[PDB]
Amino acid sequence: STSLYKKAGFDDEYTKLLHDGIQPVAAIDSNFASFTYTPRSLPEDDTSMAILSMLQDMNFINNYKIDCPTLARFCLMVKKGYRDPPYHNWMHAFSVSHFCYLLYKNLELTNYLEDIEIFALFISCMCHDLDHRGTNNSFQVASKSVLAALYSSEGSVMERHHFAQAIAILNTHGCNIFDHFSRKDYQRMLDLMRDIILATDLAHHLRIFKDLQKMAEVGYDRNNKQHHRLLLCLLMTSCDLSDQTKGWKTTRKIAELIYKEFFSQGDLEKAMGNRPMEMMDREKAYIPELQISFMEHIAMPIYKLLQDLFPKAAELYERVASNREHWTKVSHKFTIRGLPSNNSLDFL
Ligand SMILES: C[C@H](c1ccc(C(F)(F)F)cc1)n1c2c(c3cc(F)cc(S(C)(=O)=O)c31)CCC[C@H]2CC(=O)O
Ligand SMILES: [Mg+2]
Ligand SMILES: [Zn+2]
Repeated sequence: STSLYKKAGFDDEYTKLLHDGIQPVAAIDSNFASFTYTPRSLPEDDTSMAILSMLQDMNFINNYKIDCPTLARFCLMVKKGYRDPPYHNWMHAFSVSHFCYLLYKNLELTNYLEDIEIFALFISCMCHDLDHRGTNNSFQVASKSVLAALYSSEGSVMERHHFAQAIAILNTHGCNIFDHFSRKDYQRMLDLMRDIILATDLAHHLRIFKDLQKMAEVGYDRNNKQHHRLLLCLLMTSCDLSDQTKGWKTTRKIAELIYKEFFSQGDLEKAMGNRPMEMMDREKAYIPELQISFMEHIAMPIYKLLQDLFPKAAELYERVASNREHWTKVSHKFTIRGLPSNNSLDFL
């Protein structure tokens, strides 16, 4: 079935990073630190090297005295910790991480948050969807999975699992990048990573929205600890939906990947004798309308809030609005429900 997604495992890629894993960012691409860069254009084999390059460029390898081969092992473990569903794979975590690096390079993050908080945001970006199965939180509960048994009573099933997988990698032999960290700082990292990963659940975003709005309405406070907590949540959700800030071709390809993933879950729910949500039912979903709704209600407010706090982020919101206008303009060519027989949106 289209719902079966494999895990890589349980030396040549490590030695390659040990050879020339730290390359100056400009050698990767002259456009690498721009909001016009598309990290999905980077070959998958060069992504682990780009992670190190961004960490070095932000100076986190020297500021935190991170042992380079420990970081090389950790990155490869994070990469290996992703399965291969159409959307929630390593290439998604890599692109989300790159956008966190873009926010640091283009917005003045050091003038809003502590070095430790931005470093936590980046690491959380790499880990935020670890071991994702191509299915959502409702599916875990309905399929009565081990993950639902462990976490449903606490809420955010997948997000708690993703954080647990990040902790397991850290507690693996030679992957603890924070090994030399002090007891209070090591725990600070674990606590930041937990809140940041939990902020990737839509349910959470929907609950903190009024508070995000009020923070932007009043104005950011560099001395207010709660303001640092709320900013990190908005920044995490902006990294997670960052493919919408790119060109039309990226939003069109990401729609193709997410609906292939959503539709496979729906087919699995139908085989289980359950009725899927409309967006997960290939016989009911009309992708342009679903995209417009997702962009109006979820993506556009997140970037509108980011524009209110960071003036330099205005271009991001306008690209998201433009992509939304593009889906309305294209809806006349897309006259069918679901995806075409070949799973491609290239015809648009
Ligand atoms: C997983 C993703 C998402 C959305 C918001 C947040 C955030 F930032 F708000 F926190 C995180 C993650 N997602 C979801 C939808 C959705 C629609 C789309 F058209 C595109 C995406 S995409 C391309 O970004 O995968 C969608 C609808 C229901 C919620 C969610 C799926 C689910 O988890 O049940
Ligand atoms: Mg997620
Ligand atoms: Zn994600």
